[PDB]
Amino acid sequence: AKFEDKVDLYDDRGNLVEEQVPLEALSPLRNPAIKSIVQGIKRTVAVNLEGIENALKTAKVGGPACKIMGRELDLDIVGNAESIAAAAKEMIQVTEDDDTNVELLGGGKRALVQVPSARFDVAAEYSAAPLVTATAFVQAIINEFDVSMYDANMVKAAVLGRYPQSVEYMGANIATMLDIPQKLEGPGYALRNIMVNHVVAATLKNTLQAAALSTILEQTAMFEMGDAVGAFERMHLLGLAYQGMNADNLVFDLVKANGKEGTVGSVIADLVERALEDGVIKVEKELTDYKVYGTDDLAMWNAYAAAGLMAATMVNQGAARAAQGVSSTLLYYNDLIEFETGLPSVDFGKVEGTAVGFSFFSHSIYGGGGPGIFNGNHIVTRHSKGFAIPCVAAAMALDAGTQMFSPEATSGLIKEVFSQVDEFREPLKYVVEAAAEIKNEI
Amino acid sequence: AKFEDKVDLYDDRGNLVEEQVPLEALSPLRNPAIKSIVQGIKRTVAVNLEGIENALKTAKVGGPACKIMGRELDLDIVGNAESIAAAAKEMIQVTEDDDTNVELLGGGKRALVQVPSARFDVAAEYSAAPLVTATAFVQAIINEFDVSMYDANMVKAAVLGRYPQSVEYMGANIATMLDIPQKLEGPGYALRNIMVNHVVAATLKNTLQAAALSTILEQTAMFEMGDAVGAFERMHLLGLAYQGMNADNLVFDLVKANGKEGTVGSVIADLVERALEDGVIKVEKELTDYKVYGTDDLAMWNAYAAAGLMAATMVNQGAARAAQGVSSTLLYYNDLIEFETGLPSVDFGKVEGTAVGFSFFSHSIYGGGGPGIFNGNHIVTRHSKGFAIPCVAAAMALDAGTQMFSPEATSGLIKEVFSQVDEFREPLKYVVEAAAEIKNEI
Amino acid sequence: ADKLFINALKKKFEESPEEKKTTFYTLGGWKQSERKTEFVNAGKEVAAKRGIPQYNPDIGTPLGQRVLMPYQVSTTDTYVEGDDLHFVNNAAMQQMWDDIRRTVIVGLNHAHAVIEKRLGKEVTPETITHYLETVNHAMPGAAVVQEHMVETHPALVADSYVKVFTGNDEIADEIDPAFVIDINKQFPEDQAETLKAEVGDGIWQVVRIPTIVSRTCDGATTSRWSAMQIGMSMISAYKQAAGEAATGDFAYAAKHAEVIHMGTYLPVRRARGENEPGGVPFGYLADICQSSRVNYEDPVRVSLDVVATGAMLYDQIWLGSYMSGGVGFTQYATAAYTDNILDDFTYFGKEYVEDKYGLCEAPNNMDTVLDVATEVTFYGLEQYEEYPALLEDQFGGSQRAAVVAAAAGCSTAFATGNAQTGLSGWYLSMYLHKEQHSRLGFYGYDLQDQCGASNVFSIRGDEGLPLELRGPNYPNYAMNVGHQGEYAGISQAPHAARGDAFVFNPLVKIAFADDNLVFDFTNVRGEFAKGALREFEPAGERALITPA
Amino acid sequence: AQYYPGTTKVAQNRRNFCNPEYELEKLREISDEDVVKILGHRAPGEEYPSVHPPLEEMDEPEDAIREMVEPIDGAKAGDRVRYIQFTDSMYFAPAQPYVRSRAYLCRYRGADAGTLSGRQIIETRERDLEKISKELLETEFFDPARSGVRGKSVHGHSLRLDEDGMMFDMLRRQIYNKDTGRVEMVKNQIGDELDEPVDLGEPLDEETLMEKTTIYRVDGEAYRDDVEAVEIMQRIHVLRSQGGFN
Ligand code: F43
Ligand code: F43
Ligand SMILES: C[C@@H](OP(=O)(O)O)[C@H](NC(=O)CCCCCCS)C(=O)O
Ligand SMILES: C[C@@H](OP(=O)(O)O)[C@H](NC(=O)CCCCCCS)C(=O)O
Ligand SMILES: O=S(=O)(O)CCS
Ligand SMILES: [K+]
Ligand SMILES: [Mg+2]
Ligand SMILES: [Mg+2]
Ligand SMILES: [Mg+2]
Ligand SMILES: [Mg+2]
Ligand SMILES: [Mg+2]
Ligand SMILES: [Mg+2]
Ligand SMILES: [Mg+2]
Repeated sequence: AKFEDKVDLYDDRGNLVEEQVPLEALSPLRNPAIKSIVQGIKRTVAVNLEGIENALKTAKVGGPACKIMGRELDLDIVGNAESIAAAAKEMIQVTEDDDTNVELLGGGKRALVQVPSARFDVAAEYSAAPLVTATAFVQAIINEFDVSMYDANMVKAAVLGRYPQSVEYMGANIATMLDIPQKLEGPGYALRNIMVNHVVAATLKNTLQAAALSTILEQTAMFEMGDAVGAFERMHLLGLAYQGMNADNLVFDLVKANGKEGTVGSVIADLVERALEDGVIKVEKELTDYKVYGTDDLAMWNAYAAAGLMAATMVNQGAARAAQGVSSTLLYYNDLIEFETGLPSVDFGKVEGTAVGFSFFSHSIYGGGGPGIFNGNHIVTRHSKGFAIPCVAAAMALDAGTQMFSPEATSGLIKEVFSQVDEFREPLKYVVEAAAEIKNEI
Repeated sequence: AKFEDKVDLYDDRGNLVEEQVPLEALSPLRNPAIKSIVQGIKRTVAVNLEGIENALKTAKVGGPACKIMGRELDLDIVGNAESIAAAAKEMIQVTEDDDTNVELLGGGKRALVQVPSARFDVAAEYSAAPLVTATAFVQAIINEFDVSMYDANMVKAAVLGRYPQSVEYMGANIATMLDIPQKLEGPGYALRNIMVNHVVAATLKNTLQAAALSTILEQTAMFEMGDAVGAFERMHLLGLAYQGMNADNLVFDLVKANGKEGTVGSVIADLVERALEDGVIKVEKELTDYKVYGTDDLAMWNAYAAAGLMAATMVNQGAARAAQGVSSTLLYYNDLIEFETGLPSVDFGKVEGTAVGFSFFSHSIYGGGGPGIFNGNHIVTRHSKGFAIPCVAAAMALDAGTQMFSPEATSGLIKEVFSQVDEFREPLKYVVEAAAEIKNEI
Repeated sequence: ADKLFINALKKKFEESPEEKKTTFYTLGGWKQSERKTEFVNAGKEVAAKRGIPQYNPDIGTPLGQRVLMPYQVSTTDTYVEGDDLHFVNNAAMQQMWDDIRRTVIVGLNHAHAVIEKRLGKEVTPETITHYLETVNHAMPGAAVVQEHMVETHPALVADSYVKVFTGNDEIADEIDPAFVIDINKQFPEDQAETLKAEVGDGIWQVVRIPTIVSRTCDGATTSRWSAMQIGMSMISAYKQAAGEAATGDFAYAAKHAEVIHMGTYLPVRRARGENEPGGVPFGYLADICQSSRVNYEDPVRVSLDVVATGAMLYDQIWLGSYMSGGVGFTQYATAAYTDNILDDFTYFGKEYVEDKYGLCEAPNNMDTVLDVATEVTFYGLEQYEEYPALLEDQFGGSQRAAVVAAAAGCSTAFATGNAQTGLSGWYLSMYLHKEQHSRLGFYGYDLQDQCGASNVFSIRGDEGLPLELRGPNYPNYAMNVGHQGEYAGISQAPHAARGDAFVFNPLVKIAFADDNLVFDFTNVRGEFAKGALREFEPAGERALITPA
Repeated sequence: AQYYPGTTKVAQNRRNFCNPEYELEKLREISDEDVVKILGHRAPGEEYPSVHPPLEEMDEPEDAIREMVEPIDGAKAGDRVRYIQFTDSMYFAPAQPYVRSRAYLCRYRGADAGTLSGRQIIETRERDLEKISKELLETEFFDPARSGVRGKSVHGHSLRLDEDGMMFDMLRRQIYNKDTGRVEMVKNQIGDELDEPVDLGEPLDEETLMEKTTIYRVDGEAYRDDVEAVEIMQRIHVLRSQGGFN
């Protein structure tokens, strides 16, 4: 191991799973469950067979309100889903019995597709998943019904939309958690361009699992971006462990202690007490009736403060059962804790700054929207290096129905397919098990 | 197994290496050497230490003609290259015995860097190569000289340029054969956005190796794009084999027979005779003193015609030792062969169309440039699905010095570093060897 | 009786149109031309005033060794030198693009759901009318909430406003009619019924931002500017806190969830935001043109009005300026909207199809493509061979290729009722023309042409698309003149023959059925002629704020 | 090789231009010096400029393709790549734009040919270009009234002929002399005045233009009546269409 730290790992009920696991057993670079999650997100596609069929029978293809009169084709795709899926699978696979999965859902209305991992090992990026899936289903539909040369272009339009006249798959009837590479705000950002509502949908609104999936994706992006290289690597790993994996049960125990009557402020007080008790901070000097705290381990202070930040979101937005105030929690947990202690807030001010913009762009005319439509690639919420978005995921998992652009509204296709995948749905379970398995190899 | 075709494989001297190799042993999806080449191109970075040092000493950072007076820093980077490179390597690697390579070249003026393959297995794309390399060298330079907090931002600007104000690494002193994901013309295009001159530089102007490397990259992209899925897969594989791998020594033998006195037309006549002799085409109909040819195997006709196309480029541009007429060869080989035979030209007209635009955009005021600045992602030359750009690489390999924007002008940093890598420099050798190895697993 | 281009040829040249010989070099070069003479004098004055040489007729080669021709704007009696059809010199052309660029369509369906379900307030025609009065004050750049706001001059932004439409007649009739695009008034009965069925109970805004702003800024400004003032007007009209959490749902709805841009953004080599010409698909361009609702008894007229719209926008402004510039591409485009030439060839093809098949009665297959496109190609090419004046008029091969293939492709689609076989006929026309004359267009003209046949019916990722969904960003089409506007005409052709109210987006069709626009989209060629004559009045000028 | 389908004189003339075993009819004699003057790239007695050093002076590594392909003489020397460009009247000039590019890549080595409606160009190494150009100028590729050597300002392929039967030229590079009935080249291909004009001989008469032309027209042989040539074009269209689909 590069680092000396060990953490105790817990399950989503707050019960111990494994003591004293080296920190790097949770690293995206080392943990095999994080690898399988990331590769799974690259290769998984939701296919809306019913959507394709409806688009074809109405000639409504190529984006919102679009329609080509005279081009309608009435094809019994959902009734023939088994044959179509099998034919697509034959084209999608590399070899028989490899890791290709094609599984019908909703009585043939949807398909889960996982394109074989070997296609990605000889690809630059991740677009093979929608592109290989789309063309396999286009060809399978044409071959199922013997669609003529003259008409087959409508099948293509119904599947993939207005691409390539549009840059995106505009009007497509397939969906992925990832978005196209051209939409990245910077190189390395692809695992950040995953809508918060998609994470919350895939984890069935389990608060800890949504926080874990979001943290995994954000902190894995931080490796791809180079932010977690060299001097910063331990900071990022400790953030992942304490804010997103409930290391040492710290998030869980802060929520337990503050959930009945607590506020953001009472969580802060408990976190500062716990950091002092653990030797993470110490009084550096006394001003007039005011203690100035210092630390000999800024990355560990940052991680403890990040656990408190997550717990403060769960307490504040959990009490309201309304996600909107996550932007306020992200701001004032940080602002208050700095004047409480004399130490820098989470991500050295970057969570607080993200929260200022996020609050503005979720309560103003100028852009943004509700919490669930943000993501680590959004211009409003890209600035903190993994320490903000997972709190938004936790807040949206706790929302009891206050949002118009809810996961039910934005992410239903993603929910139906991606929640099937155990490792997407319960990543805290699988990443902890994998870390315990490799604990003596790190 | 999926296809019954077999091919004989040769070296770049026209000697037989392995007979009766199953076609799929050359597939990007199966051949381990193509996998190694593609992962190698994702992970390899050229670092210009001398360039970083000079940018710092003059404060000339952030793009052409840019300079910040008063910000000059004089650091002995090249003189301390061994230490800097070692410190960078420690940050770049995942573990101490992995496949990370950091090798100094040019007395420490340059470094070859290959970022460990494992970072890519938990990444969405390929930008971890430049981003991890850049930060590791920025940090290693700062740490070598104890550069202050006040000055270190100049080191960052010297290494990676104006990013993130610019979307590209504008003014960077690192280079890769790939370009940023935002510049893709479509999803799946990243292995196409590799300048022809970079391929020619990496292969040291060996014509057959340049054509092979270009074909491997282009046809591998066709898999990532979905173009080589289902109906089209055999067409793409046979194109790779016959146009880029010299299958059955067809390209080689056509050049041998036409090299002394031949023209594009004489190569066409020989290819049509060979296709007839091999049973690929046959006379379908007699018009008035004119035989109309047919085929029962369009993918195979396409592949023979593609081998002829490559040979015609080698004969025509090889005789001129001037690459510009490749655009004309690509056009009139295909136009002439259709009227010679009554069969469709290579890629069913898409080479000829690519050639029309490429001719215009290499002989007009409106855009483009010389052959070496094109690539499969360029708007002018994206249209053929792998059958045009490898000929451009062959032509530029054969150019004796007629180009202003030559590989010496555009690709010197790439040449110094990427030609060190045996599988990049001599891919034909490695891909044929791997195909022969796996021949019984297909 | 006479071919439709004969009058124009007799105007241009002293010789009869069939005459093979002429005499050159006798006209005094530029001195023959009123317009060139105006330019010589203007260049002298410009150069003298600014102290830098400028237009000079003796730089380079001497224009006008042959006749510098007038052009008849097709369907009009207006004859002008081609310089009057350059977009820079033609305010109607500039305003046509401004009117598209500065328009977005923005639903009120999510917005009304947010009001009802989240604010807990009722929406009715009365509340919608109050909202519309408010947004018509705010949209041009005026305040509704804060103190000490400074605002745009109303007269500089007189062209900016918001209207709505809905397919529910009784709802439409209850909103104040000053704000309503009345589908029943603007469209003939059967088209109106089709459009109202598409829209249903949906309620959509058509927002036009100020021309002066669009000119200062870009097309990607339009949906933002629209959303800001929709947002302020939702605050004011429905009594929100002025910036609460629900405010962000209106922003997301107006900017993303229920916006329809005229054009989608472009990839980096040709980087542009939304609402630029390259993002406008061919089926939207056909829908923007309003010929369909006024000339519906004549499908040739409808189709060729769309060709004019698109040849000008796509070749002159887009390819000839955004994507290149300079002297540019005026006559590459004018060939498709002058001298009644394309009209002659396309009426021939329409009548041929009527006689052999009946409109929309031909099988939708390659047999029909081969028959119609070949016959019409040969007619068009014979006209250039029979009339040397015609060939000297459309002197560039690209111009002839585009005109002949547009007639062939439109005619094929008149026969099949399907744009895709129309497109196949366009490509077959090019192949035949190339073999007939041993030439086609400019150096790069047939890139898309040679890819063309194989890509018509492809289904692959970046190849397969119905023609209506293609546009200037379809890969093969991204570079070259003499195709894009003609493709918009082919996209329109089968729909005009079928009597369809729209080609690809019914909301776009309705959104331009509006006499409050500055350009008259019902009569594109008439407007081009009015601009050529210097008789068009554009929006966006700065005269009110600059010295008298 | 069969080159081109069809049963017209046009189709046979297209095949003859492509077939390197067909002896192009020589119609006129032009001196070497005069070819050089018409090209306009170098002055009489001027050494060939170079773009790179002679091949022999280079340290090229082993390359089997290079080794098998013999360089043209100008490539061996390092000559600049230069051009010659022609415009062909649609009123029955003998050669036409695609005819030229197709023929050039059958007949000539190391050739960059470009086709346009109003101009057709070949670019190759300078000394080789001079040898090719003599053949383009002396033979039935060229008629001095209905074809023009023009490096710029090419307008005229689609224009009416003048009263002498000459194609339009904005720069008047070729002048018909009533007194001889011959044409003289008075400017080089880019339009600069020649010290002394070059005799290009007599324009072909109408009968001979019709025997030699490669354009199809309603008033000559119509393409639509060369049904076998149309059949092959249609066949190509259909086979490309089917192939792009499946
Ligand atoms: C509706 C919002 C929420 C939102 O998303 N934007 C608003 C409104 C918007 C509108 C107001 C126009 C109108 O009245 O119709 C515009 C002009 C943007 C636009 N749509 O054109 C604007 N703000 Ni505001 N906005 C401003 C400002 C401000 C200051 C005003 C504080 C005060 O005491 O007056 C406060 C924020 C703060 O408290 O710091 C403010 C709030 C707000 N800002 C509150 C309304 C406040 C209220 O109810 O009065 N803006 C300013 O601080 C100065 C510049 C000023 C901008 C106009 C200009 O620059 O000339 C204007 C910028
Ligand atoms: C220098 C080029 C090469 C290039 O990249 N672009 C040119 C020139 C360019 C310039 C010419 C302006 C000027 O004279 O200064 C402009 C106007 C673009 C610009 N920079 O504004 C243009 N072409 Ni061109 N270009 C045209 C055309 C053509 C036709 C003209 C053939 C003929 O017989 O006259 C031929 C191609 C062909 O043979 O098919 C052509 C060639 C050429 N095109 C040759 C010059 C030909 C010559 O030497 O005379 N264009 C056309 O065919 C018609 C439309 C026309 C364009 C202007 C307009 O649309 O109004 C113009 C479009
Ligand atoms: C955030 C983002 O909006 P979206 O969330 O993408 O709708 C962005 N607007 C802005 O940044 C508004 C900037 C100017 C208005 C506020 C100035 S404080 C944009 O339109 O691209
Ligand atoms: C090719 C490309 O130019 P570059 O090679 O990127 O310089 C492109 N221009 C064009 O497509 C020119 C189109 C308009 C002029 C030619 C019309 S036929 C562009 O500027 O993005
Ligand atoms: O001569 S070119 O075809 O290159 C340009 C025509 S505008
Ligand atoms: K503008
Ligand atoms: Mg406990
Ligand atoms: Mg407490
Ligand atoms: Mg220091
Ligand atoms: Mg015989
Ligand atoms: Mg002067
Ligand atoms: Mg009006
Ligand atoms: Mg002699």
